[PDB]
Amino acid sequence: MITIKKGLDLPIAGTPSQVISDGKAIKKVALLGEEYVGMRPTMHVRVGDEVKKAQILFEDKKNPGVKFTSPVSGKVVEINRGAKRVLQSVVIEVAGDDQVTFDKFEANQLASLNRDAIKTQLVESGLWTAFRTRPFSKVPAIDSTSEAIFVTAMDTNPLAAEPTVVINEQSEAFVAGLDVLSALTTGKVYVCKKGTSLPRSQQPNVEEHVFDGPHPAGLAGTHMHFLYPVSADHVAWSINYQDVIAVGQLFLTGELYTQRVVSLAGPVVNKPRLVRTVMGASLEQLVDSEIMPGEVRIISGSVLSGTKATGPHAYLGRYHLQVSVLREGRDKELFGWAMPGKNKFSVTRSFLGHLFKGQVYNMTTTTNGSDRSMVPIGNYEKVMPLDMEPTLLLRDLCAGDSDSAVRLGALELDEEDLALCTFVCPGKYEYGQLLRECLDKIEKEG
Amino acid sequence: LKKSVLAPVLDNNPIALQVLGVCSALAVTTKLETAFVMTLAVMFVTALSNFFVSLIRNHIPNSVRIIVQMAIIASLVIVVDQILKAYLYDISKQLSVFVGLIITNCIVMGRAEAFAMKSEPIPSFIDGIGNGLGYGFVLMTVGFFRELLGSGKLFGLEVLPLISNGGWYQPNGLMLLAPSAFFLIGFMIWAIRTFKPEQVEAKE
Amino acid sequence: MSTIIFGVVMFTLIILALVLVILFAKSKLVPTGDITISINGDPEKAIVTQPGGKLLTALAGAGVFVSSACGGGGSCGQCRVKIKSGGGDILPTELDHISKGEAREGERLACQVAVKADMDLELPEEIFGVKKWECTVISNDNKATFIKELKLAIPDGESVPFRAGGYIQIEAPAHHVKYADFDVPEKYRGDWDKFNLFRYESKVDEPIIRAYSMANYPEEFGIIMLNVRIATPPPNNPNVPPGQMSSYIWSLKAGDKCTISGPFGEFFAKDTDAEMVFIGGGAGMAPMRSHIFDQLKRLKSKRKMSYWYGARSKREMFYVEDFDGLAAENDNFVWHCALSDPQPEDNWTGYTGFIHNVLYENYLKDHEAPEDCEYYMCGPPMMNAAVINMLKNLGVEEENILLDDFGG
Amino acid sequence: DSIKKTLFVVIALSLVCSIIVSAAAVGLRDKQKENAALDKQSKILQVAGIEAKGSKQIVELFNKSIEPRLVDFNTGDFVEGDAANYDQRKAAKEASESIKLTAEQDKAKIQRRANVGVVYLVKDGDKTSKVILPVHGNGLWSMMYAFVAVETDGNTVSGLTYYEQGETPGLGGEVENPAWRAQWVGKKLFDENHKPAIKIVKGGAPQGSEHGVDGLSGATLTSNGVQNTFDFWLGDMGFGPFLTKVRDGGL
Amino acid sequence: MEHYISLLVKSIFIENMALSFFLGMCTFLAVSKKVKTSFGLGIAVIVVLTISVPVNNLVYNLVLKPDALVEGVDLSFLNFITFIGVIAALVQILEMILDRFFPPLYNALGIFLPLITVNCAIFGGVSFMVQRDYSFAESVVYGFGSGVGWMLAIVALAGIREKMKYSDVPPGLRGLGITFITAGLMALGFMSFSGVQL
Amino acid sequence: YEAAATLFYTPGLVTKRSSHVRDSVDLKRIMIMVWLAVFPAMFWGMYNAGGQAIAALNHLYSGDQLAAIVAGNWHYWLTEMLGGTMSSDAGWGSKMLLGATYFLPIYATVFIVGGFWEVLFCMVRKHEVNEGFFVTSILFALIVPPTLPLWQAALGITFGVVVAKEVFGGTGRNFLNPALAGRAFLFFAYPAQISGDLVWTAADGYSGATALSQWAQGGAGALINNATGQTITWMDAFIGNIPGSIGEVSTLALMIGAAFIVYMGIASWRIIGGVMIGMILLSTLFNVIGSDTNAMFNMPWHWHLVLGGFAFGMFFMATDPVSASFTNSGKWAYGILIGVMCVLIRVVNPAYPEGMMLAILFANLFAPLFDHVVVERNIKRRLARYG
Ligand SMILES: Cc1cc2nc3c(=O)[nH]c(=O)nc-3n(C[C@H](O)[C@H](O)[C@H](O)COP(=O)(O)OP(=O)(O)OC[C@H]3O[C@@H](n4cnc5c(N)ncnc54)[C@H](O)[C@@H]3O)c2cc1C
Ligand SMILES: Cc1cc2nc3c(=O)[nH]c(=O)nc-3n(C[C@H](O)[C@H](O)[C@H](O)COP(=O)(O)O)c2cc1C
Ligand SMILES: Cc1cc2nc3c(=O)[nH]c(=O)nc-3n(C[C@H](O)[C@H](O)[C@H](O)COP(=O)(O)O)c2cc1C
Ligand SMILES: Cc1cc2nc3c(=O)[nH]c(=O)nc-3n(C[C@H](O)[C@H](O)[C@H](O)CO)c2cc1C
Ligand code: FES
Ligand code: FES
Ligand SMILES: [Ca+2]
Repeated sequence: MITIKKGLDLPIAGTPSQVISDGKAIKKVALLGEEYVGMRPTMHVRVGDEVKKAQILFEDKKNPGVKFTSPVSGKVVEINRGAKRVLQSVVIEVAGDDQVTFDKFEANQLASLNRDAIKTQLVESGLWTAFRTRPFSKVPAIDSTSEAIFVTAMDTNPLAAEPTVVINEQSEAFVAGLDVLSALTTGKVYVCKKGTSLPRSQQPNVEEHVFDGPHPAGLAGTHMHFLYPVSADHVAWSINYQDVIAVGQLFLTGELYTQRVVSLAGPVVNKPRLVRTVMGASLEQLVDSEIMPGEVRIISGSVLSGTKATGPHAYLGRYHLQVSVLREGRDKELFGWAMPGKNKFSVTRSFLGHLFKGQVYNMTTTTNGSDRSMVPIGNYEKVMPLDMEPTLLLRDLCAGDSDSAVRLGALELDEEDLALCTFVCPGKYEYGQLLRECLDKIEKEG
Repeated sequence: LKKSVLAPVLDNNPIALQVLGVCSALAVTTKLETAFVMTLAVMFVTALSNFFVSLIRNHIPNSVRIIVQMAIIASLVIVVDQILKAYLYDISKQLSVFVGLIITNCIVMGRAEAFAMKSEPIPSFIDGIGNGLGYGFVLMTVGFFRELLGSGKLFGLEVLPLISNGGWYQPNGLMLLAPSAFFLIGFMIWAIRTFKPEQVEAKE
Repeated sequence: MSTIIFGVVMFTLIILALVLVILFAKSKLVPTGDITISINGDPEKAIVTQPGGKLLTALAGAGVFVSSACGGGGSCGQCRVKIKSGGGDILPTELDHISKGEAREGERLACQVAVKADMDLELPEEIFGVKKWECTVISNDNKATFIKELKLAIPDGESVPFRAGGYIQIEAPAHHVKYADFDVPEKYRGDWDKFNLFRYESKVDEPIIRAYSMANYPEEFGIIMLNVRIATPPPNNPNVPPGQMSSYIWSLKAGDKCTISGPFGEFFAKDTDAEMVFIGGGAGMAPMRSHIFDQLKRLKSKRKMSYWYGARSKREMFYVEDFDGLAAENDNFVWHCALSDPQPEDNWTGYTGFIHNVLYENYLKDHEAPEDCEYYMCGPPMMNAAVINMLKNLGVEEENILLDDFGG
Repeated sequence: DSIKKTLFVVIALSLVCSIIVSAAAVGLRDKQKENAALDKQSKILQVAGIEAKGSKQIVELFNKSIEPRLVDFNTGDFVEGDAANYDQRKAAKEASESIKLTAEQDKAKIQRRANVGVVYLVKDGDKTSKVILPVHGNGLWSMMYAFVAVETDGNTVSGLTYYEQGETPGLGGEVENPAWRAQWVGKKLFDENHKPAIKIVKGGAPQGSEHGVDGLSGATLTSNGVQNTFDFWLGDMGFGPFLTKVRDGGL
Repeated sequence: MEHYISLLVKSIFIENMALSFFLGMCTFLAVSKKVKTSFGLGIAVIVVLTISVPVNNLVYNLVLKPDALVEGVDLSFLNFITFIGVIAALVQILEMILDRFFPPLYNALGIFLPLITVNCAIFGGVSFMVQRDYSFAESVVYGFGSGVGWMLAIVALAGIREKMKYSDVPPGLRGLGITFITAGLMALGFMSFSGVQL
Repeated sequence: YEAAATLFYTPGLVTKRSSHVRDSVDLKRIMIMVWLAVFPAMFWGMYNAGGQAIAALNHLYSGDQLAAIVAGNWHYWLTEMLGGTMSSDAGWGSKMLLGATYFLPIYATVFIVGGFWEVLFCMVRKHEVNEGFFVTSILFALIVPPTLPLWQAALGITFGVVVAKEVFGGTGRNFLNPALAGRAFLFFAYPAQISGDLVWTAADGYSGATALSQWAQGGAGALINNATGQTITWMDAFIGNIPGSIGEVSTLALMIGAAFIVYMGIASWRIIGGVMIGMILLSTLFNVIGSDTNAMFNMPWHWHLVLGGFAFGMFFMATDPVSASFTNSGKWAYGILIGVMCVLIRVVNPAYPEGMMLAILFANLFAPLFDHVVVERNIKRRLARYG
């Protein structure tokens, strides 16, 4: 329905063959600590303690009431802490199947459940941590209520799992989740999907809008900027579709639903495909026997925006649905920058690669060139379909200004939205951290 | 003794720390002696205006104090212009309007208001002499460079033999234009700030 | 001569015509009326100001001595005043000190406000509220080498209303004090004779005021006790003038009369159920001894206490007869002390070195509830700088650490 | 009271300031006018060639030798008037005392012309040796003025000094260069057909030419300004009839 | 009317006060922090110059020109004080009239008026006008052109210094030095029109 | 040398932060590609200067005076020693060598002095000595007349690098075109050496006006080449046989060089389109109005395109990424402005016979105002919540 013109697709080899196959056994699950932006934990477990599924692990100091639950039952083994004793990951060892049961419901009553009961059930089950507000991408406080729940039912990240295949196996659960969201929203529920067909909710609160085009069309930021512009005085909530499935199954069966479907793909994957696992799964265990020999890098989340998961961070993120493995490169090539490379990709037409339409590249992690001052040759303006001024906004963010950025429109953005901007930067900057610091300052000053 | 005379020379120079009073300094320095005459005029006018204002500060009509200082400064400036026209006609021809610009000059108005209005006449006169010296320093040491590199002359005395007279130096014609004075003042204040680090401004 | 008189009369007529127009503009168009302001909504008293008068000047003339030390220029920022009605033109100077946290209600700066209309104020009751007590000195004994414990009694046996951690202000008139008359016992004569502080002398010609925290918890009625250190010149520049008010306090002897002005305070203790950790050094004993006695004798709190003090030697230590008894009486309170460099005469058998090193090794290194506890810090700045640095290194937020630097 | 006190002090200050400033301004008018006359006299004497130094010497030499007059442009004959205190600039500025030129004839681009003109005769005895004609015309960046010292014959130039111009120094402001000013001696103004013969030759003129003069290197626009100035003020619209009368005699 | 438009264009670009005659730089450099502040002070300067020059031409043609009021007496030595006083009073009256009658218009210009009531730029314009001997309408057009040219200069410099938020100025030159340097380059750029015959 | 490794090699770093994949483009590639696009223009400029020198010499002199001239000046005897010929039948190789003996010293001096200033500043400020200077040096070497004394070029490049680029903080921080600041310092400091008739044709004793100055004096019929007496045709003035500066003589070579960078996305086509449309509109308006004294009023747009420095300016020099406007509408307006200013200065200013550089210096000031206006309108549209 809405056509995005400016945008960039990433032709990186090793697309996942969209056939669900049962993934390898997993024995360690964990919760990351850094990605829950603005959360300082108050611990509730100690090394050696035994917990069950959906049991409380810790709570948030500056966001009271919210409880983060243990994905699987077992025994706590490792509590890693980094510099300044900041929490990194709470490691749970898989053992047994004990859990905690919750109230059940029928399908018909789902559309008329009370907001207070829904909030209490979601918070106690721990699934409430799925919602990310805008601005500031923070988990919503237990009492607030928005006017639009954005259900991201489409994915356009590189090597991303196809949502249609995953949803078509859980149609009843998706219907239940949409009914619950329509009862909770206090307003409208926008579900953004491609041209294909998805299971339908009968409530009149649910609106279906269709986006078409390159990568920036599959993000809550773009959905919101095009359908319900977020401001400092008008907040909206975003939730990925598998969390909707989990909500539906939770309200239908009375127990937490911890399954996941992630796309294990990349340049150095022997056989890319969809695998079935539990959130927080140890990528070290999951990637066994699926990788070619050589130095490699495990990335939770897409190659555009992800976390270098080696060590305490080697665990699948809460808000991530894909695993990308790509080959590391440390070769200093003579005349590499001036070599008219056939295999050197560029959105700019400055290389012979763009002549061969449809080519697939064997990408690496090298950063061509080094850090230099940004010279706006006109690259940011090709990859921002939003009605924002990219060249001015990026200079403003780099200058450290805060109120000017807020006026310019830095509120709608997020960490993952500037991924293309840092991807195309001639100066090889990283804008995610700059935007995060600016948003932190804006939130802290008032 | 006379520490107040040398106090405003560098610590609080009116065009280095303060910004007031550059309209003359921007365009009267095309020659050295015109700037010298302007500096002497500023000294005399500032000193006498501070003297008289501090004399009359007790019975001031505070509602029109600005008008009263402007009246006294006009009475001084018109007399100065008359004397310059009568005895220094050749120099007064070059100055033209800028000798009349002294009436509105920010340094003299600010020193009449801030210090003369609330101070004893002798300190008022001494402070006027001091800031006149501080202003004349930058006038002399901008005019020196401008005249030397625009005509190879000083006070009309020729130093570098010009090409047109069979010498070896060619006059850089940019020094007769304003941007040369702008750049000279900028590099000068950079030198002053790097040799007196205490005046460095913050990033914000 | 004809030109001279003609020019003179035309000059006079011109300036008179100009000034009459200016006066007509400034007298027939501007309100020329007095302005009325209200200090608070509830009281009926209203302060009369002028359209051309500044708010700070008007308050000073009316006698409302709001916080101010410069009168303008943004040097201090103490002139911030709460309002409930006023103009929307916020000056850049006001905005420099007023962030968006205060811009929601739009409070202004007193030295930058001109009352052009009938606005209202919302000043705190204390803005116009303070007290005073002519306190007779009972004793000024020496408990440390460089610290005198002054003891003051409020007349009529009226205990001042204050909270543990407050500070009084003491006024000192112009006087000259030699250091020859100070009473220091033979125990502390070691350092003074070596450094020869007796040859100094103070010189104060104008009244001054300073702040000093109480050393007594409120249930001790009718006693104002402090721990005042000497503000001696540093051993690097002996020619600098010495401490003005500190020389005055040390000069105060038993039986003399002194004046104090009202209980103040901002360095308080939070009302929670979390562990309290007190860390002390130097003359920071006066504030801490107040709270520990407060939570143990007034509130009878059951929470976990711990107090840590650093000292140069065993002759700099005091008050522990109360502290040892407090630890003996109560199980919640456990105290420890450490000396920087001990002397062979003390026969010290205990913790040594800097206090931040001591508290880390013994307690914080093996603690299992890091950050979960509150800390109270007061003393010399370098002790303060080290402790905040390590507490940040152990990962504690700024809300839990609550320090009190004695004027930098 | 307050208002009366303010009025009284303001009036008193106005009176004292007025009297001092008026005395100061009245005292020096004669000296200022003398200085202006001295400047003009020095320029004219340097044009003529009579050496002079110092105010008194300049004054006595000018009063002994030079003798200002007035000339009517239309008929080229002397008129009666205060030749000493004439102001051709303001006379041309006045709408009543100056005609308006047309775009066809205004070669010099001055667009106005005073109705009465001024010259400066040089006299050594009863006779006349030189006649000096003030001329002006538009250059490139500003107005330009000069005196041209014509011999008593009516065709020979004996000097030229550009006493007011604003061209770029070194490149266009070469008009004051003595090596260029001395180039005008011996040259002639009118040909054998009494037509304007002065011509600035681009690229340099042959030495000892009848009516040539070297152009300003890299300054052809200022050269054209000078050429237009002379070609206009030596035509019939300018000093033409007066120079014809000089050639006839009676000077 | 070719003459009025030509004079407007001349007073706008060919004779820009702040970058061809170089006056008013104390305020020019200090106010240049904000684009909006510079625009407001520029509108104040132009609205001042709409009336500062015409009334001065009236006064000069009426009572100050040589032998204008009585034959044989010249009164040209009072021009300095008469000009400064007249401009000051005539802008004070306008400011107070706007404040009393149109507060919405006054808030846009009264912030800068008490500080620029007397300045270098207005006096320079008045003196140059008196030197050039305009008429009443030509004076009005000259003021309305020169003021807008000054406003254009200050607005452009403010925009440049706003764009300077990205530059790494050396510590010694931070602030005043870099302002003077960039004003120099701005004048270098503005030197283009100096030769136009109009 | 050790420092040559930083140029001949890639850094070989790995993505440390979140965005693990980066594009292959970089500042070194951009600047080197621009430095490799003016090569046709410069390789034609050398030959053109050589041909003009040969034509002027063999028109002015003949016989033994040729030997007298070549023995005195150094370029001619250097060419003869290297194996060329000064006769009327000089081959293209000899013409190119004679042009090179003029172009190369200026480039070497500019490079050495500018590199000295760059290295000193970047060593004091401890920054990484970056690229960009390769473009600046070659541009300032290409926009100067052939017979510039070397010290004037050194002073010009010192000004344009220190007072305009380095003092602001280096590449990406400046706001005025550095090469143009240096050229303007030279232009307003020594006008006798960068303007007139004696400078453009690199000969001894040859004075002749160039193509633009002739039209202002005598209309289209005055476009005559004094060296041979043949009228200058549009094909000549477009293929680059005119006597002019050393860089912009050949519009065709400039277009061939600029096509690759424009197609490469390095130079924004919006600026070029704005310049073209502004120049066309102003030329058409002036032509329609017409005049009977200022004959430049009737020069059509197609005659305006190839004359002077318009081609070089618009293609390689107005398209500076760091000084131009940043928003797209700002770029369009900026191109319009420089085109209009160039035509206006060309037509209605008699002192200067060309104004592309002055137009660029003027519009560099007003580009940020354009971007601010556009961004303020965008902010208004955003506060309206519908965008
Ligand atoms: C809320 C609060 C509570 C406080 N509680 C206490 C308390 O309980 N006990 C306590 O001891 N203090 C306390 N203080 C600190 C208080 O400021 C003391 O009065 C302090 O010791 C200053 O002493 P003074 O006024 O005698 O010396 P000051 O005159 O204020 O300063 C003297 C010091 O400055 C140096 N000095 C003086 N003149 C110069 C000069 N021209 N150049 C350089 N150096 C110079 C001297 O060498 C000496 O070190 C408290 C402060 C606050 C704000
Ligand atoms: C800064 C500058 C100032 C100039 N000033 C003048 C000048 O005042 N008078 C003049 O005739 N030419 C001046 N010129 C040169 C002319 O503008 C023009 O370029 C040249 O004279 C035309 O060639 P030609 O005079 O040899 O025919 C100046 C040139 C420049 C660059
Ligand atoms: C980008 C650029 C800008 C130029 N700007 C000017 C200028 O402003 N003034 C000038 O006299 N010559 C300028 N020139 C040089 C002219 O193109 C030319 O050399 C000279 O002006 C005479 O022009 P002509 O040879 O086309 O007749 C510039 C050249 C270039 C390449
Ligand atoms: C397409 C392009 C054109 C450039 N043009 C110029 C130019 O005309 N002058 C210059 O000094 N630098 C030029 N540069 C170099 C650089 O961008 C410029 O100097 C910056 O403003 C940094 O000083 C150019 C660079 C590119 C990529
Ligand atoms: S700016 Fe010139 S005197 Fe104030
Ligand atoms: S009282 Fe200090 S800034 Fe106002
Ligand atoms: Ca004139």
